[PDB]
Amino acid sequence: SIVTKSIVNADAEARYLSPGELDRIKAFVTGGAARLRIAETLTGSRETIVKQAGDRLFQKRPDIVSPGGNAYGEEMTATCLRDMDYYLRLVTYGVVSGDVTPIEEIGLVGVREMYRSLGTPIEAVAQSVREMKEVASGLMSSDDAAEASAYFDFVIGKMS
Amino acid sequence: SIVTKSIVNADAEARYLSPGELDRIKAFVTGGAARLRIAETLTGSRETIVKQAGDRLFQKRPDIVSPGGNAYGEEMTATCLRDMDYYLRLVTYGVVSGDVTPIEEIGLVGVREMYRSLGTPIEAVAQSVREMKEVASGLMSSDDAAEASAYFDFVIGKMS
Amino acid sequence: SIVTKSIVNADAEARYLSPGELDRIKAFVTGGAARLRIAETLTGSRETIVKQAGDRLFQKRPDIVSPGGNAYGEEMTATCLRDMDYYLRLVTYGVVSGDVTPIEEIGLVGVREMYRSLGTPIEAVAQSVREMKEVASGLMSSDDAAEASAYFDFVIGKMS
Amino acid sequence: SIVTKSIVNADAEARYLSPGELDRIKAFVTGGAARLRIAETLTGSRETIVKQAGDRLFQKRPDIVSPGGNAYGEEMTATCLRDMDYYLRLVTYGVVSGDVTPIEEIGLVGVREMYRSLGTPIEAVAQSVREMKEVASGLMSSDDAAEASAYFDFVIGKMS
Amino acid sequence: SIVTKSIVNADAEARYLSPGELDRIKAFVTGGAARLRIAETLTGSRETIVKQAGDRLFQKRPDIVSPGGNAYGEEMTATCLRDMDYYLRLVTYGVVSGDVTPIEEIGLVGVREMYRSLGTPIEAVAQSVREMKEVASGLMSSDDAAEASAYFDFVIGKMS
Amino acid sequence: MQDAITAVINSADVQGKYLDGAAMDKLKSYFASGELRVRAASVISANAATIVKEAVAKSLLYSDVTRPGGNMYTTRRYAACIRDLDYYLRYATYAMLAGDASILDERVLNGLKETYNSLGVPISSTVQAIQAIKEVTASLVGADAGKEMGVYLDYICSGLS
Amino acid sequence: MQDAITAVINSADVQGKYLDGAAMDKLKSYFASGELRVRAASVISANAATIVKEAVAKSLLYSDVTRPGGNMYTTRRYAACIRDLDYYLRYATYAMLAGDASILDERVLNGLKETYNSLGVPISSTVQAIQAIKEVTASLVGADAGKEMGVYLDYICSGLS
Amino acid sequence: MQDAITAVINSADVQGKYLDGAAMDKLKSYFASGELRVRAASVISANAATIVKEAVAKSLLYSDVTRPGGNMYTTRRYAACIRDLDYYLRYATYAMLAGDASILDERVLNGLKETYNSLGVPISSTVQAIQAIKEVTASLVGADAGKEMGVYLDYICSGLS
Amino acid sequence: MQDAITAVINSADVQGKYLDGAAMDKLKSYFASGELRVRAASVISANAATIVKEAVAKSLLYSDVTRPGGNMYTTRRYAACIRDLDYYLRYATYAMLAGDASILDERVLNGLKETYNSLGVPISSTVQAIQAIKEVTASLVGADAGKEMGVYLDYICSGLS
Amino acid sequence: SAVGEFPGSLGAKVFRLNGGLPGAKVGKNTGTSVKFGESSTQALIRAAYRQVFGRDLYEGQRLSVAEIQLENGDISVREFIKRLAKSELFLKLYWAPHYVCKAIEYMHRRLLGRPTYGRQEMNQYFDIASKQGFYAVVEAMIDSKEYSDA
Amino acid sequence: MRMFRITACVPSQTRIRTQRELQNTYFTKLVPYDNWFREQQRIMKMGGKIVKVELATGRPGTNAGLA
Ligand SMILES: *[C@H](C)[C@H]1/C(=C/c2[nH]c(/C=C3N=C(/C=C4\NC(=O)C(CC)=C4C)C(C)=C\3CCC(=O)O)c(CCC(=O)O)c2C)NC(=O)[C@@H]1C
Ligand SMILES: *[C@H](C)[C@H]1/C(=C/c2[nH]c(/C=C3N=C(/C=C4\NC(=O)C(CC)=C4C)C(C)=C\3CCC(=O)O)c(CCC(=O)O)c2C)NC(=O)[C@@H]1C
Ligand SMILES: *[C@H](C)[C@H]1/C(=C/c2[nH]c(/C=C3N=C(/C=C4\NC(=O)C(CC)=C4C)C(C)=C\3CCC(=O)O)c(CCC(=O)O)c2C)NC(=O)[C@@H]1C
Ligand SMILES: *[C@H](C)[C@H]1/C(=C/c2[nH]c(/C=C3N=C(/C=C4\NC(=O)C(CC)=C4C)C(C)=C\3CCC(=O)O)c(CCC(=O)O)c2C)NC(=O)[C@@H]1C
Ligand SMILES: *[C@H](C)[C@H]1/C(=C/c2[nH]c(/C=C3N=C(/C=C4\NC(=O)C(CC)=C4C)C(C)=C\3CCC(=O)O)c(CCC(=O)O)c2C)NC(=O)[C@@H]1C
Ligand SMILES: *[C@H](C)[C@H]1/C(=C/c2[nH]c(/C=C3N=C(/C=C4\NC(=O)C(CC)=C4C)C(C)=C\3CCC(=O)O)c(CCC(=O)O)c2C)NC(=O)[C@@H]1C
Ligand SMILES: *[C@H](C)[C@H]1/C(=C/c2[nH]c(/C=C3N=C(/C=C4\NC(=O)C(CC)=C4C)C(C)=C\3CCC(=O)O)c(CCC(=O)O)c2C)NC(=O)[C@@H]1C
Ligand SMILES: *[C@H](C)[C@H]1/C(=C/c2[nH]c(/C=C3N=C(/C=C4\NC(=O)C(CC)=C4C)C(C)=C\3CCC(=O)O)c(CCC(=O)O)c2C)NC(=O)[C@@H]1C
Ligand SMILES: CC1=C(/C=C/C(C)=C/C=C/C(C)=C/C=C/C=C(C)/C=C/C=C(C)/C=C/C2=C(C)C(=O)CCC2(C)C)C(C)(C)CCC1=O
Repeated sequence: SIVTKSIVNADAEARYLSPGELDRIKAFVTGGAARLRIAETLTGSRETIVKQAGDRLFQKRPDIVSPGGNAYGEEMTATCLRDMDYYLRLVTYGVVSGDVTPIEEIGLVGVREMYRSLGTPIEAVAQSVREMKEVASGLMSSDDAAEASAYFDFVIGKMS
Repeated sequence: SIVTKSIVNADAEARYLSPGELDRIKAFVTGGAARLRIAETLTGSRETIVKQAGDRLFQKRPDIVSPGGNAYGEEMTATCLRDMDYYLRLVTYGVVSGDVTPIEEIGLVGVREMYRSLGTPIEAVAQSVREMKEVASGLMSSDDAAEASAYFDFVIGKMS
Repeated sequence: SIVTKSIVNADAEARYLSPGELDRIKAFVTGGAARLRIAETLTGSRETIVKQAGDRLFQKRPDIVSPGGNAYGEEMTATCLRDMDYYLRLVTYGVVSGDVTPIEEIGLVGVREMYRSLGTPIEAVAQSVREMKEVASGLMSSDDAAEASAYFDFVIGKMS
Repeated sequence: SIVTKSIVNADAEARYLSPGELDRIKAFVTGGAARLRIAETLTGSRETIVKQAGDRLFQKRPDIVSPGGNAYGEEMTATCLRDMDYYLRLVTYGVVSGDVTPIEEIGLVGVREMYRSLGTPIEAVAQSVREMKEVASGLMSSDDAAEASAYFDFVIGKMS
Repeated sequence: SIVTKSIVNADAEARYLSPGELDRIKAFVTGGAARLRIAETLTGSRETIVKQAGDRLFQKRPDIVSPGGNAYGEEMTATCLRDMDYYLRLVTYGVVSGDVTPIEEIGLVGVREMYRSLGTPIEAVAQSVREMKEVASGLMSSDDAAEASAYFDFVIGKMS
Repeated sequence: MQDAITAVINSADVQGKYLDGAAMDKLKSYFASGELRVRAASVISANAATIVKEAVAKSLLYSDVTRPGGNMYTTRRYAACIRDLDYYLRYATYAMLAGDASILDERVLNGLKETYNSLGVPISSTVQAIQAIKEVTASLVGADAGKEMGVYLDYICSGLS
Repeated sequence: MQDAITAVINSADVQGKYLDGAAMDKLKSYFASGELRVRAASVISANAATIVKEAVAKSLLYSDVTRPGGNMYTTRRYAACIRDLDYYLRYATYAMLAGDASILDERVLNGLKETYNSLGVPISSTVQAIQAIKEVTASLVGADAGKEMGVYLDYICSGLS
Repeated sequence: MQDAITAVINSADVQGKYLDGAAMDKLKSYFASGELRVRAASVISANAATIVKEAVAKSLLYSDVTRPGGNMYTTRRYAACIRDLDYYLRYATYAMLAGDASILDERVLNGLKETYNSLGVPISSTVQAIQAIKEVTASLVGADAGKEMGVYLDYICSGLS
Repeated sequence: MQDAITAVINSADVQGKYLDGAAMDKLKSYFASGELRVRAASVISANAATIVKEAVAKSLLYSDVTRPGGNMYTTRRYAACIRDLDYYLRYATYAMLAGDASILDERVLNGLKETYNSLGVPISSTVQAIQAIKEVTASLVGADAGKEMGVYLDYICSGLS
Repeated sequence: SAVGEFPGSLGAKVFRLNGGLPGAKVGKNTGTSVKFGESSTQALIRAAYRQVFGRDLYEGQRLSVAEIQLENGDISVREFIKRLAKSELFLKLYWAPHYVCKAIEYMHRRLLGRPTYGRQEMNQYFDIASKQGFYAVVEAMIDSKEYSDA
Repeated sequence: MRMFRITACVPSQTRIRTQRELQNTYFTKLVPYDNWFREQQRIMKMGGKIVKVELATGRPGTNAGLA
């Protein structure tokens, strides 16, 4: 989280937290209510975001569900949706924490290696993440979804 | 400034600014009005604040103005007040920038060597900065008092 | 170049060419006629081998040519086969030189980054090169096919 | 001691003691009587040397005993003279051993960081060391005054 | 030079010379007169020492001056005597400096390679140096001969 | 590196005075533009890879530059060109955020013209590639934010030129 | 390490579950207590050296530790003791800000007892020093922030013991 | 560094064409010369030190440079001179085996002139020594290989001068 | 570096001659001056910080060099300046002990002129500060040793000028 | 005096920039796609990665700017190792999660191939860590004369 | 941050190396400002000659923003 990241940087420099870091922590603490609202909406509608994002992704990149594609078959499609659900949950964790350290640790470091081993298109995964972001932004208010989409954008950029 | 620190961190990681850093920059640019108001207040009322802080510092440690001290006589006392005014200017720079980078660049790096050279007690300097912070807090608004006291305390810690 | 690799290793150890390395260079230069015959055959038969390998690759991985894929479309298929021809020419370069270094230099270093930027499936590219190797083995003698199989398998492994 | 210094240098160079080092140890073991005489004179003038040097330091720098000074109060003055006694004993050990190492390890390495916590003026303590040096030179014969003054000035330079 | 070594160590540790190092410097300067006397004796007896040691070495290893040998012929004998003179001068430099640093720098680094290039036996060179040492010790007082024996043995050991 | 705030503070400190109205107004302007700067930077970070990919598609791909005999022919050189374009975009974003090209001068325009000349990189070709990137970014972010980013993009392009 | 937010996130992740109501409640509690922690951290960072000074003065000055023959006799040993105290203050402040004690185990407590046992360092004396540090920090930081700081300092003391 | 084969491949790749008849013939020519090149390399490897020995004897010894006040006077400097001539011989052998001077350009002459100018090494004398290396190697290996060996050595001399 | 002994040894080695009368008398003179050199070096080391501390005041303190806008206003720049002054003083001490300016030419003058020029430091002001250090060096040391130290410091001034 | 010796066949393999970096000179006047020495420098960079971080890194983890600067010759292998050690990836993996002395000990073993002789080295790097930080500890270990000699 | 581009020639003094040493014999590197002093000290102690030094990054006399 932001607390851990600031602590790590401060200890790497061998110093207490600077006024900038402390002000960032206090601002995050003050704004945590909106973050919890975002997490509540995402968790409550998570089946809806996953369903609609999977539909849009399959429509936009049908070769994924075509024969020879990675997501071919009912089981492969289910695993596709499962990975989408993991990424939505990680997005929620990052939104709550105010920093994308948990997302990076859980589902971004080595993701290239894992998906290369599994035979999955990382760009297709990023497209799925983008679809989830669009659905969630439609589900939330303008500014709220506006600053919720930052973590979706981080995941998309890190995967693609 | 804070934006400069975020840029250098992002460059070190070879990545774009994190969403948290972007939010921090946004909040800082929004609060630039209040920070600029605090800077205007301190710039307008620096002389009274510096004089009051110097008088309190001297009455607490009259050894410096006392014979044999580092700042003996009217000329040396004027130099002492000049130093305190310099550091008040540095604190205004820090509050307007939102970050301690200008403070470190101008008057904290090598300052221990420089005051060892001059013989001045750096702990006395820190106490003087404490008195300046208290006088400023009394002079200006309470809400902006915390923001000013953040950089005042940073100066205290670095000086000590 | 086998001679260039031997020179590089000898310079790295700061020594003259070993008797064994000189013997290997001698044997390679003696067999250069047979080695270059394979390159002549590949250059002559480039078109049929490339086209047949592309058709077999599309049979094995129809998703890439399907809509939404990298190779979908006449122009995309044309450029995919163009890259096929590039890799065949690089394999001919490698078989001529006796070393995989020209292959790794022109068409192998940074290939991951290039195809990630283009969206191309590196796995599909490796499968296509495998099909090219099989076709070349069919069109050549068992010994010559085995000899070229070293370069083809090197390209395959570096692809994936 | 001189023996330990020579042995450490020889060990670091991975060699036996030099003929010059052996001759230095020979001269030291011959002059051990004179150095013991010097140390005994210092130990005799212990309670007088420190007292006089402290008196001269107080008359040179009234701020130390003035209000706001580091050593304000009889307890602080007594502890200052205790540090005086400690440095005199260190100088005794150093002149006896023919090496500054017993002085430095007990009371020189990190002395600035040890006395920064206490807020005592480092240059003030160096001035006190100087004054003890003149008192010892006055109460000491000519040549051995120079012999002890070498070590006293070494301590003065390293601490000041 | 002990002065050179002490200054190099002082620079490397980034501080002024220790009192023990200064003591070593002054003792070396004191012994410089005896060192200069030894060097003067050696430079006065250079001709006789060179001739006698060369004749003894020729008798010990007449093959070196025998036909087909490196030293055979008037020119080769003259160059062999020139090398003897060079090494005696280097020994004089060492005795003056109090250290084998000038000898090592001038004529004792890469000597094995240089004599392998010229075909000269390093065994013969070492034996010649030993003969020069014996002649010089016979021509010089035992204590001074013992002092010069350090440089002579250092040269001999580095030869072998 | 100097941003707007650091530049203002340095200008004040070199003369040695406090903050006056002259730097007061420019600090006001920077605080006004900060919202647009942050939004444009967010958009750029979101679509960084797509921007460079489509700029390469519409500016260099299927041309002599990527053709055999062109500087962008080999796979290694193609990857290096893509990496350079990504660096240009990222440092342009940093300059847009900071309101200054001093960062571009300090971390981009140092040993770049000479390096490209020594390596034979087509300066003009890089120029049109950067112009295509600027056009794509402006279309993606907006007219005012796009123009502000394109100012630093043009500055870096000219400095390399 | 891990803060309270990191702990909640890790528990939810290891169970493979989204943030439920209880996790939201704990996050709300941490957010409620966050301003307090920031204030305490700012105070201690401002007064880092002083608190160490009075901790030593109330605990270790003019005692057998500082006498000749103690572990804190020599100037170098006093510097080492001061460095230990500054580590403990810094990491207790870090734990206070993070709301978690994982950092102390990760950095300090993971080998510190074996370190002092190899060194000969008096753990009873260091426990007394940190216990005095408790009240010295509490005086400047308040009552409830003082309670939190005392919690982390008791953590350090128990790890030492 | 590019040998003859690498030069042919690079020439083909610049136009992006398969190996034409001209490249075929050049590769065959290099294969024909390969036996002579390998024999010369083996002989020079066997007699590397000796060749340097007669070269230094013929060129440098009993000169002002070898006498005191010359650059080659010190034992260390003489060893350095021998090592430099060994480098020249070995890298000329490398150039002979590769059929190209690319290795000599990239490694031997990258900063040789600058370092000689800095260290005060006599360029004229070192050129003369390399020339003497050329005659001795030509004598040892015969005129046929000696011609190309001298070609490479003269390339080194021209680059150094 | 080079001491007096090493300097005379190298000068004799240049011609290849033995230690003649001039070499012997120079060595004897250095041996005679050795004790004075040692005492002066010890005196300098005893209070070397004091020399620079007072010299900056005598030359540069309360001047346009330390004034805001000058190249010494910041604490960083002033600490760098005093670092240079202290290193120059200790190097002059080392040169006085060695009896030769070769250590000066090898450990300070190599590059400082262009370093200071690139950094914008004023050569006039730095030389003035060195001179001011020199007078108090002479006052604290004596007459002969002070003269020698002034000779070395003036060599440093010439190198920086 | 044998610190610079290399362990031929008895110790681990040693990697050096013995060969000229590609593009170091303008002798290769553009083109030259088969400029042979670049796999050597790529192997050197990957071996420095394997040294500082005992394993290979993942795709997003490599320091592209430092890699390209080292390849171009702007910085030496020492500065490349310095930047890899000061990289926040090393901070997160090997510095932060560990007891401070354990971290410094592993860092010393990693950046000099040598366990610390003992408390003198440990005290030096420990004071460095307490005073300045991770960056200065890495800087001190990189700039120690033993590192320069080895 | 401020960077120094330095070209220097450092010779070997103790051993006759038989591996290619020109690259570290004569070279130019980009050393940081905060490391320039110690790098210069190392080169001088090793005995090298500082052929050239330039401030590749930044500008002289930067009171703030030198990062
Ligand atoms: C076919 C097996 C796969 C495939 C091909 C594909 N490639 C491109 C575009 C390019 N391919 C290259 C590659 C190279 N250029 C070289 O010089 C070499 C080394 C000698 C290689 C390997 C390049 C540079 C391009 C850029 C365009 C250009 O050629 O100028 C495309 C176009 C994709 C698009 O959308 O534009 C395609 C489709 N695609 C697959 O799915 C196969 C696995
Ligand atoms: C005599 C005891 C031994 C011997 C001598 C010998 N030397 C040479 C030739 C050379 N010797 C040197 C050595 C040095 N030159 C220097 O300046 C110094 C630095 C201190 C040294 C040690 C050199 C450089 C040469 C080359 C010629 C020249 O001096 O310019 C020879 C002749 C070899 C030949 O074949 O020409 C001989 C015979 N030989 C022995 O066997 C004795 C052990
Ligand atoms: C792409 C738009 C054009 C192009 C690029 C190209 N660049 C290189 C190699 C390098 N480019 C740089 C540049 C930078 N490094 C940095 O750190 C920065 C930002 C801070 C920049 C701008 C460097 C240093 C190199 C390294 C040299 C190397 O090649 O290793 C290449 C590769 C050239 C080669 O032969 O390897 C290429 C191809 N090429 C084009 O055709 C485009 C117009
Ligand atoms: C006197 C010249 C200066 C001075 C002295 C002063 N010192 C203290 C307190 C302490 N001094 C020491 C120092 C040492 N203890 C050792 O064992 C060694 C080596 C043998 C040294 C150098 C210590 C450890 C203390 C702490 C108290 C204790 O040891 O029990 C004080 C009082 C500080 C306070 O606030 O208690 C004073 C006044 N004061 C001056 O002004 C002189 C320059
Ligand atoms: C002071 C409050 C008490 C005290 C402490 C003391 N410690 C040492 C020496 C060391 N302490 C440490 C500490 C740590 N190592 C770690 O890894 C961590 C953080 C993760 C810590 C806190 C270490 C490493 C040392 C050794 C230092 C060295 O090797 O020089 C000393 C001095 C020991 C000595 O002989 O110098 C002291 C005095 N001792 C007391 O009595 C106080 C109660
Ligand atoms: C001998 C023919 C001439 C001569 C030699 C000489 N050389 C040096 C010093 C160096 N020589 C080199 C050259 C190279 N190093 C390499 O790695 C390569 C490329 C593969 C070459 C060509 C270098 C770099 C040096 C610097 C020192 C070092 O070797 O590390 C010296 C002086 C050595 C010293 O330290 O003083 C000498 C004497 N001198 C002559 O007069 C001949 C003409
Ligand atoms: C007063 C609160 C304390 C005090 C002050 C004091 N200072 C000096 C001398 C100097 N102070 C400075 C100031 C700065 N240098 C910097 O780099 C910065 C920021 C850029 C600042 C603020 C400088 C440059 C000097 C040098 C002298 C000069 O200004 O010309 C003295 C003079 C001491 C003497 O003359 O010997 C004094 C007295 N002294 C105290 O005791 C107070 C605690
Ligand atoms: C002080 C007397 C004057 C002055 C100095 C000044 N110097 C710098 C920066 C550097 N100075 C050095 C010095 C040395 N390098 C060496 O090798 C030696 C001998 C050991 C010396 C003395 C170096 C290396 C630097 C570079 C930076 C660093 O810290 O190493 C500055 C900094 C300027 C800036 O803006 O950064 C200054 C100010 N300036 C004056 O006005 C005085 C007259
Ligand atoms: C698309 C796609 C794929 C899927 C590919 C698919 C769907 C592959 C499936 C291919 C299928 C359906 C293969 C079935 C072959 C049946 C055989 C050989 C039986 C022969 C019977 C015999 C010899 C018996 C004869 C007989 C004899 C002799 C008797 O004695 C008695 C009678 C009897 C008749 C029994 C992949 C999985 C490759 C990848 C993913 C992906 O997307």
